[PDB]
Amino acid sequence: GLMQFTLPVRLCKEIELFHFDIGPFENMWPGIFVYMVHRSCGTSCFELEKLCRFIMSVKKNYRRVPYHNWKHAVTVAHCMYAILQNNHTLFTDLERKGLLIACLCHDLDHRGFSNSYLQKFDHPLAALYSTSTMEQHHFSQTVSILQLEGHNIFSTLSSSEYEQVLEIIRKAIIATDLALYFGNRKQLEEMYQTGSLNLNNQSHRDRVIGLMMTACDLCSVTKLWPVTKLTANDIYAEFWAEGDEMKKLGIQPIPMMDRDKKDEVPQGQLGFYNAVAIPCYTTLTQILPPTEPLLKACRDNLSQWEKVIRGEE
Ligand SMILES: Cn1cc(-c2ccccc2)nc1COc1ncc(C2CC2)nc1C(=O)N[C@H]1CCOC1
Ligand SMILES: [Mg+2]
Ligand SMILES: [Zn+2]
Repeated sequence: GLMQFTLPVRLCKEIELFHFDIGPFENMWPGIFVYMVHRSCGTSCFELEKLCRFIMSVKKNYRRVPYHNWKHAVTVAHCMYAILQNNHTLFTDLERKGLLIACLCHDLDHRGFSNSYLQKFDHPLAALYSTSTMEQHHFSQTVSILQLEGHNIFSTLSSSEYEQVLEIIRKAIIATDLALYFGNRKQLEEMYQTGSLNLNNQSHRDRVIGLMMTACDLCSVTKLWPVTKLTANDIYAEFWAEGDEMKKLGIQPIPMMDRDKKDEVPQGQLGFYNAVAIPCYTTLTQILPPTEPLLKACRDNLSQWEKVIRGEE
């Protein structure tokens, strides 16, 4: 109870910033996550014995794939931490409990393939879940791990609070389906501009949390350039593996996933920043002003990809 997690000074300071990199020492990521829960939620939110056991079962159920791995889980949870800390009073005790856990669990048992590849492969998961295939699986895996003996980190919640938190976590994890992002941002855009957005309306909160989840999930584009650039390699390593698999099914993959079209990556980053990232962080800043640093950092990396195209790097 009187046991706080502390970090080294540089991590203590840098962890509060949106652009924080959790570093290459895997064995520190659990301590980093617990540190964030304790400062975001309270030392009382979770029974430390159960939290630690939940974290290590979650870690175990992430795979050794190049991008959608344990490091991504913790990076995405750190971005959510940054948002919750910079927007203290806007979120319930239950939302702070659910969203950090949601973020850690959001890509559980990811195989490094898109929903599209599961469907064209005719993977069993694509029959069980017709849309947001991987995302419903990630939630299913979260509920599985929550029901392991000793793993129920929400045991102190009432029946109805327990259901509220598993419902926050489910919508939060479904929202990481980037196909659901576009519509969700347009609705939030229209709602903000007409002045109809209302954070006491539960369906409005849901949309806002969904946008945060997109924001944290894409947060690789909000890092300092050398981090963003090096993460790009891991991202394309999955994309190109999937393209390879598409070719094995007899299907020309989209260029994004075709390793024969590496040359076009810088232009592909531009599209993604303009079509997805910038709109995402723009709308998020409108709703949550203190998240502006994510927009600024995103715009900085757009400018850096523009420099790559111009042959200046
Ligand atoms: C869009 N596009 C298109 C070409 C592209 C490249 C070469 C030739 C042609 C096109 N390259 C890109 C770049 O795509 C990304 N770049 C960076 C990141 C960061 C946030 C994680 N995510 C994505 C991305 O698409 N993330 C989506 C899809 C899977 O999970 C969610
Ligand atoms: Mg995902
Ligand atoms: Zn993700």
